[PDB]
Amino acid sequence: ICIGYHANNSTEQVDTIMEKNVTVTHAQDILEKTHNGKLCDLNGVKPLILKDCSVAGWLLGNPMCDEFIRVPEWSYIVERDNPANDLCYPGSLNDYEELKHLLSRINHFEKILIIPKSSWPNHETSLGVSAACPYQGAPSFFRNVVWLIKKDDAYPTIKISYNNTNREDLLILWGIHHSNNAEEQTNLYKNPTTYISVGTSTLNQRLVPKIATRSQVNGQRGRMDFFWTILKPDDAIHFESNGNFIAPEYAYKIVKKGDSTIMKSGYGHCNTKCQTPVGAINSSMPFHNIHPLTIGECPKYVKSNKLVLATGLR
Amino acid sequence: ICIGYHANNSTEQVDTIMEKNVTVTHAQDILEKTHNGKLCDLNGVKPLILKDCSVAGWLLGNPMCDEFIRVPEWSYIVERDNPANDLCYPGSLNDYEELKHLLSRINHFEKILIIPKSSWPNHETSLGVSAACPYQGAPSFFRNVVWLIKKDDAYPTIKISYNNTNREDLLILWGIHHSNNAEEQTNLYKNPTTYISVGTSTLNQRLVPKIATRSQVNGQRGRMDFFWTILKPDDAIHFESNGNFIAPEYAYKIVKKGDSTIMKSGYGHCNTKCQTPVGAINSSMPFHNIHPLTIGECPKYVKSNKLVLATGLR
Amino acid sequence: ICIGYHANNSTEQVDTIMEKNVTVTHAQDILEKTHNGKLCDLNGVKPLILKDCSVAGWLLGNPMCDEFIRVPEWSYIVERDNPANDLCYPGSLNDYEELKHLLSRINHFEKILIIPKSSWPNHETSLGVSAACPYQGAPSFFRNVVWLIKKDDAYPTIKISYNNTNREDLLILWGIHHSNNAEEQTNLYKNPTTYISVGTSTLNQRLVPKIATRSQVNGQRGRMDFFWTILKPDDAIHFESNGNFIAPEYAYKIVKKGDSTIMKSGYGHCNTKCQTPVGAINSSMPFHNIHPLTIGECPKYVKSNKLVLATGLR
Amino acid sequence: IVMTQSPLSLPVTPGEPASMSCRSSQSLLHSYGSNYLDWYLQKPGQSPQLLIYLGSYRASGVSDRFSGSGSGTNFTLKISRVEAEDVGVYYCMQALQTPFTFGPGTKVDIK
Amino acid sequence: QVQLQESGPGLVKPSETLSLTCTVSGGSISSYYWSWIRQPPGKGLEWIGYIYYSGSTNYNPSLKSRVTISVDTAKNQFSLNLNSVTAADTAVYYCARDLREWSGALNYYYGMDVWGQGTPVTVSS
Amino acid sequence: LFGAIAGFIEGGWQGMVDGWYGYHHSNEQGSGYAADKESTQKAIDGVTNKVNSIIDKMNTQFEAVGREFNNLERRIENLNKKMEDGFLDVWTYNAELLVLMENERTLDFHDSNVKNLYDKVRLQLRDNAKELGNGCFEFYHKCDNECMESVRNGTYYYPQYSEEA
Amino acid sequence: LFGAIAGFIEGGWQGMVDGWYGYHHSNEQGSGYAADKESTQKAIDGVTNKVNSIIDKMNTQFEAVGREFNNLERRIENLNKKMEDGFLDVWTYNAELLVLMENERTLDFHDSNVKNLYDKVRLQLRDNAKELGNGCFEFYHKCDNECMESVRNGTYYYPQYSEEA
Amino acid sequence: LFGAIAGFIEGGWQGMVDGWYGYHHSNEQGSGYAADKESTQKAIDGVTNKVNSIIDKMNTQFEAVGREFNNLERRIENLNKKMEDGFLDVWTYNAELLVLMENERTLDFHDSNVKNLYDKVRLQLRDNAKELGNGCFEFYHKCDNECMESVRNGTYYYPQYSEEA
Ligand SMILES: *[C@@H]1O[C@H](CO)[C@@H](O)[C@H](O)[C@H]1NC(C)=O
Ligand SMILES: *[C@@H]1O[C@H](CO)[C@@H](O)[C@H](O)[C@H]1NC(C)=O
Ligand SMILES: *[C@@H]1O[C@H](CO)[C@@H](O)[C@H](O)[C@H]1NC(C)=O
Ligand SMILES: *[C@@H]1O[C@H](CO)[C@@H](O)[C@H](O)[C@H]1NC(C)=O
Ligand SMILES: *[C@@H]1O[C@H](CO)[C@@H](O)[C@H](O)[C@H]1NC(C)=O
Ligand SMILES: *[C@@H]1O[C@H](CO)[C@@H](O)[C@H](O)[C@H]1NC(C)=O
Ligand SMILES: *[C@@H]1O[C@H](CO)[C@@H](O)[C@H](O)[C@H]1NC(C)=O
Ligand SMILES: *[C@@H]1O[C@H](CO)[C@@H](O)[C@H](O)[C@H]1NC(C)=O
Ligand SMILES: *[C@@H]1O[C@H](CO)[C@@H](O)[C@H](O)[C@H]1NC(C)=O
Ligand SMILES: *[C@@H]1O[C@H](CO)[C@@H](O)[C@H](O)[C@H]1NC(C)=O
Ligand SMILES: *[C@@H]1O[C@H](CO)[C@@H](O)[C@H](O)[C@H]1NC(C)=O
Ligand SMILES: *[C@@H]1O[C@H](CO)[C@@H](O)[C@H](O)[C@H]1NC(C)=O
Ligand SMILES: *[C@@H]1O[C@H](CO)[C@@H](O)[C@H](O)[C@H]1NC(C)=O
Ligand SMILES: *[C@@H]1O[C@H](CO)[C@@H](O)[C@H](O)[C@H]1NC(C)=O
Ligand SMILES: *[C@@H]1O[C@H](CO)[C@@H](O)[C@H](O)[C@H]1NC(C)=O
Repeated sequence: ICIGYHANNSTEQVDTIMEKNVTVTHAQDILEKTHNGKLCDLNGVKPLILKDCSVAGWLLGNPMCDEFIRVPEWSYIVERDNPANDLCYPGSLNDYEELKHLLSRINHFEKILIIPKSSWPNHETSLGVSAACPYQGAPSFFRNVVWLIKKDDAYPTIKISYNNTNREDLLILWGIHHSNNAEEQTNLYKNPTTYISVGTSTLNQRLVPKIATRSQVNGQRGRMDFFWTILKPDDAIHFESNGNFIAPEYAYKIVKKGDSTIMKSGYGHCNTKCQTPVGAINSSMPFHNIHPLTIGECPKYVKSNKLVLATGLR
Repeated sequence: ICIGYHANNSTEQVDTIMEKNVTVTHAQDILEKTHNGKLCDLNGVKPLILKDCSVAGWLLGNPMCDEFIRVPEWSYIVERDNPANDLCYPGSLNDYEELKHLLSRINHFEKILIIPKSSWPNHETSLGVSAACPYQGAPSFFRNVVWLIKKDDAYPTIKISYNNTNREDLLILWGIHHSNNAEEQTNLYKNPTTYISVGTSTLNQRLVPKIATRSQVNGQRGRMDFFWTILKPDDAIHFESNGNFIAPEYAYKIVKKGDSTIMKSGYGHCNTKCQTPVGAINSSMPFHNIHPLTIGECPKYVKSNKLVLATGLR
Repeated sequence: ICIGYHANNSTEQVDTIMEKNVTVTHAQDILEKTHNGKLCDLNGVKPLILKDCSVAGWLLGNPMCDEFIRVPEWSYIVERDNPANDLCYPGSLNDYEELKHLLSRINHFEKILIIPKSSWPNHETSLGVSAACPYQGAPSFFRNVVWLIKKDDAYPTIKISYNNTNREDLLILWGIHHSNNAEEQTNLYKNPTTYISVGTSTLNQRLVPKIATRSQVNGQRGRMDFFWTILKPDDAIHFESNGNFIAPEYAYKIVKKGDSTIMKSGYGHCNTKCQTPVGAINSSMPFHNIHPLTIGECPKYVKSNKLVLATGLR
Repeated sequence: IVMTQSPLSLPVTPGEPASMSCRSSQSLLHSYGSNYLDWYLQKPGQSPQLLIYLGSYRASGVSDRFSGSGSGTNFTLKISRVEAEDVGVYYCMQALQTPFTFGPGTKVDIK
Repeated sequence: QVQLQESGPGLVKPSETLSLTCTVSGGSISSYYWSWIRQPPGKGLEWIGYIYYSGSTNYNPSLKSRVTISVDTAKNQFSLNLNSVTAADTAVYYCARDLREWSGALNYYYGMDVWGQGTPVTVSS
Repeated sequence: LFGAIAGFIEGGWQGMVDGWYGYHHSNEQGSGYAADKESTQKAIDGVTNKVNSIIDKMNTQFEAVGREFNNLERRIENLNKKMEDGFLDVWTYNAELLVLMENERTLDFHDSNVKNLYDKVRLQLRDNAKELGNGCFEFYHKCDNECMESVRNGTYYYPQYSEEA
Repeated sequence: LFGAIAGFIEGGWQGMVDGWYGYHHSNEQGSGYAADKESTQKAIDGVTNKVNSIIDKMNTQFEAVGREFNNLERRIENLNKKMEDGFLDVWTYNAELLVLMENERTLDFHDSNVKNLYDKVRLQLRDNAKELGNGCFEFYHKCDNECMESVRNGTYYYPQYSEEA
Repeated sequence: LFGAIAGFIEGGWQGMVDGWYGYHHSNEQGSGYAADKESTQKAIDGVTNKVNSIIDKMNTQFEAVGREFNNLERRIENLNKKMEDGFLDVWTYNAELLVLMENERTLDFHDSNVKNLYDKVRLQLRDNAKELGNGCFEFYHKCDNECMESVRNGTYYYPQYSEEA
């Protein structure tokens, strides 16, 4: 008789601390080095493929971003690394990073018209100044928030007290428009000393415009710093402002919550149990090395390039 | 002769990488999975057990929390996760989490009368009582601060400076009463436009009342934002204010500055070397599954139900 | 034919988990355990020694120690662990520590005279000094920023705009003088209600002085809150102020970028591939036990004293 | 709610500050903190015009001269500087609950 | 520039229904409350009732039982014809928009921006 | 490490496919190969439990959630970047060391299995079978298929076949 | 790995109480399950030092401090939660894999001690004792209490006891 | 573990200076110290790859970039300090456990090399040698320097020299 062990013509190679490039009979390739190179649906739910559109451009509806006026349920927001149509009017949403962290757990919005445009009696809806946001010509503004201009040369105090009678959280976005100088104020808002006094049960703000000369950005020398809040059930948002108010028109009733993310990467159609911003991955491997960010039940990111468990005899 | 090994009738279970249930001989368990279940004395020192009371409710003396007006040496600050009596009047202690972090290393506060009520000649300190905090059903505001109001149809500008004159780091809490409207101001503080100007060696602050309409919380619509400062030795606090002043009336000398923590689980007459929010681990063993948060000569938390170390055989 | 093993008279000691203090042969030490105790040159480039000065006293040229007319390239900024001659007129550089993080990325500074001292034609530029900042036994203010003051019993509005035409950043600096009281305001600035507006793409500020009584630090009962930004190429800083304007006189353009760290502990005439605060370290050892912060192609900190790996039979 | 204006007729003069008081018989502070009291002006032979709303906030096209204040049962209107156009009946109308009522009306006239 | 124009006769006798309709010329009858307020001679304003643009009705108890309520959004108008008229109901009847949004989730009250010029009704045998 | 593969055994086989381990019998009735199902099944169960333990203990890792921080928060942005990269480097070192150590221990465990199979066959036969260097056992007694099958099974009765020569 | 515990040693003797290992001698003088203090002592010392090493290296681990964060710091709150959970997962994986590898190492280091006792007593008694498969060396030379205690003591002399017979 | 180093090898020689492993050849044609440089070179390559891999995996430590925080960010400075100290302690445990585990495995690997050298000098000779308990083989057949060179060269062939006489 003779004791021994089998062999084969395989060429898969593993590594050890003491030896390297050791040939083995059969070893499991635990590292998923392959990706389909496309973005698809996660568990039968299509993502939100914001094409050349940012979360600022989505939630504050950009006229160039009109494919998302009524969005279905999703599984992970998708955005480009440096989207172009992103706050076409210059400025920056305050706590923007907080909001995009908060949207990493909401799988669905319902756009509900909390505040129709008929609820601005003494204020004008002739707001054709945002030339930085062209869409089919003669652009006016975003659609989800209304930039109120004075009517009959007057700007009465905007005292609204919407109460979230709905039993679900609402995401209300408003803003303040920082003018170039006093000339734009008196040409837009007859009151020079303007303010906003948003008054949720938990929130308390007194904003003022920081009017000052500023540089060209997107062919506009003004700014608009936007703000957001989560109005809870039975709570009541209290807007009070006599100027420089990007009032809200739509809220986003948070009907579903779960696990989502924002991949920040540049759409396929095949089944994908897991996704990566570079491209989707479909395998049961323990590990992967495509990108840090993932979503769903996935393998575990490892920076290494060759993880191969030797399940065979050299 | 005959070589061999020790065999017993034990049923101890240990795990190896290649076989997950090995019947081992008297392997010592190094994970203590059990506890007393109650709050014990850390090194023979009484934990501060804030019963239905908070750090904000404790430091700013809450009428529902009168069992800690004079406090002995402690180790913990045990609090309820959902504290019922916590800032009864609506408000928000600014940098409250920073204050909790500072209190996570202060083992003692000697309450000291830095500012007696006789040092308020032209201002009323008796009628400043809020229905949000009832004392056995009667109105009564916090006692560690005084909610001043106008007296003799006037609110003269407080301008008071307290030199530390101690070898310890006394803590000073004050606040600003963010009122509801101009009428509440004129009823309380005769000056409509008010400012709280605080000054230390390392702290310049100017605060203004955000007189903004807001929701009703705890039966009251106003707000009171509280602010804390630690005053280093030989330093001097300087309070200037013509309104909305929740002036300080007690302070908290740091007699002892050691190691502590704040635990949010809701008293046992016992002794524990190391405590935990749910129970108290007394046995000496490297690991423990009880809770993440511990302080003292404690074991190492591990999120696993089995770490029996196979000191023995089979 | 006897089989045995190599032995010698060695006493090198290694450690093993089952047995400690076991001696072996040719025990390969991988922990340096030593440092020269001196600050050597990194990459053949002289570091910034910065004796007895602060980063806020370096960028804003502190005249008490101002050997910084021309600064060469460095690899790390040696601050003082105990700041001496740190911001002689007291105050607080806003985002002091995030500015330090930026200075942990910039390897060379050039002091471009963006604004000359003839730019300000209606304000006294160099004849307003402070006693807290002594040079030549006389009151000399910082030399990289102008302490403006009323000239000809008036204060014009600054309204100065610069353009970053140098194709590189400029690291602008400025500040606001918090006066002791209103009388200091009137005696220094003709306007009691003062503002400092700053406008750049991606930055708007409207600073108001917190005039208040304050304790005595470094002789003067006032403060100076210093501010800064990074002005991208083709961007334009837009300053404006009718008061309290600590004007810029020197900006710092970034010529080179890379790796740097602001060390804090103490110069040696020598060259080193790696450096730590207490002293220089040059060796092929993978590990080191000196300090966490290391600059250069360094070993890796372990916080231990015996890593001597065993390459010996016994 | 039963309302009353303490000046039934406020004899004013041009170019001088003036004020009037309107008192309710119920806490008019509606939920959401707003008082829900309107001040209307009615010139001789002309329809009502909303001078003020929610106590203090002015209506569109109304000068800075008018301003109101009050939170409880008491309320006050204040004309910083009076003109001939201000002559007319001032109504203080509560809007807390469905049965709306108006005050007796203060006929501001030149003295 | 929204105008509210009163219609219908300015004459009526006792024990019948007086006719009057309010046409919203220059605006619309959408998303707004609409109220009628009377001014008797030598007396303060009295609020009759209002109707929401959907048609939700609320009355004054002083005239709850004998006020017809109606809104006709086809032509952008609303009409409330007082019935069982007595001699004491002689008053100038004014239209008015109402911005109460009193029910529902929203609550904002600017309040009675636009009024009609008024119709001098005269109840007389 | 244990010294069978690339040790006293010259190398692997190309006749056996039924398992990782087994015997080659040069017998008068026939010459062939046959897998040892007992030791092979023990090895397969051990490696399966190894893979299950690897995936289970790696079931929880730092899930790199996307926490983006704006400029002027470079302190906290760098803290997040260095934290994510630090957990990534810790888990990369953990995974690399785990797979490398387990490759060494699995090749050495297969070396142990071959050495223990050699020690089993050697013990069952003791002095009866001349023990050759290259993992071979030349039997002094003439052995048929039944005794070969019992050596594979384990039920070898040494007092039978006890003739010296 | 070495395949003695549960392998050619069928089972641990229940007679022994004075040590993890030992020698059972069937003789006219007495059955006498007697332990070996030297080997067992090194084993117990090894494992004592091992436990000391785990408690020494497991000290100064991540001390989870209960720092909390306000409403508008969801980013830093999740950063703290994920950092605490990341260090918890790293240290849980470290402890789990450490005790797993150590149970393997210790259950095979006891196997090492058994095989060390086996092959030292095999190296002694070079030809005088048969190496039966079960794990018992039946001496060809007649042996009394003193020689049993000597092989326990490691002072056996093959030349004195050389009785091929 | 295998118990050759400080086991059945009583002690290491000081005369030999070349090679970790070697033979103290004692023949009529002179005696001295040699070195089986094939096995020793394999061991040196293994240790070199061990050190190289250890440094290769240990070029990814959590380098502590300098960060500072103001007085009203005590939460964040404790966050950064606990992050840095936790990463430092994780890497300290990793490095200490690596230079404990790999030191144990390197002593065990040199033990393995010594025992495999012993095993090939046991399996090449078989009955032609007399295996002593102090790591030496007293050849029954007289052997020469060329024979003692062949043995360290791995080409020794049992057919010739078979006579045990
Ligand atoms: C390996 O290759 C040889 C030579 O071509 C061939 O005969 C043999 O069948 C192959 N073996 C396997 C297992 O594929
Ligand atoms: C191992 O094989 C890889 C295959 O890509 C090759 O690049 C490398 O040079 C080989 N040697 C080592 C030591 O990795
Ligand atoms: C600054 O300079 C560049 C080149 O002259 C010009 O394009 C730019 O518009 C100028 N001004 C600003 C505010 O960017
Ligand atoms: C919101 O609506 C509910 C239901 O009518 C009411 O009870 C509540 O008081 C309202 N507002 C707030 C701020 O709770
Ligand atoms: C994805 O994986 C599933 C599960 O193994 C498989 O059935 C399916 O075919 C895969 N899809 C693609 C497009 O590869
Ligand atoms: C174990 O159990 C058996 C059966 O009860 C008994 O005979 C034996 O004495 C016990 N031995 C020990 C060591 O517990
Ligand atoms: C091991 O035994 C325990 C009971 O002690 C059981 O709950 C567990 O699932 C078992 N695991 C395996 C892998 O047999
Ligand atoms: C530890 O706590 C438990 C609580 O049930 C108690 O029974 C035990 O006596 C305590 N042990 C020590 C050593 O204090
Ligand atoms: C506080 O008291 C000390 C000691 O008398 C004195 O030097 C210091 O100036 C005082 N500070 C103030 C602000 O009055
Ligand atoms: C190991 O040796 C060092 C250096 O001489 C000594 O300080 C230490 O105490 C020794 N430790 C033990 C456990 O013998
Ligand atoms: C290396 O370090 C030593 C420390 O004394 C120093 O003298 C020397 O200049 C440094 N550089 C070298 C040796 O190139
Ligand atoms: C094979 O081993 C099994 C073990 O249970 C035994 O029952 C059986 O009799 C054996 N068969 C032969 C043919 O030896
Ligand atoms: C045991 O061995 C030791 C080794 O030093 C020896 O001195 C002693 O005489 C032996 N016998 C006894 C009974 O200890
Ligand atoms: C070591 O020390 C001994 C002491 O006797 C000496 O003879 C020998 O030459 C020294 N050197 C070596 C390499 O052993
Ligand atoms: C030594 O081994 C080599 C390699 O097999 C061989 O070529 C050489 O002839 C051998 N020499 C002797 C003397 O056996």
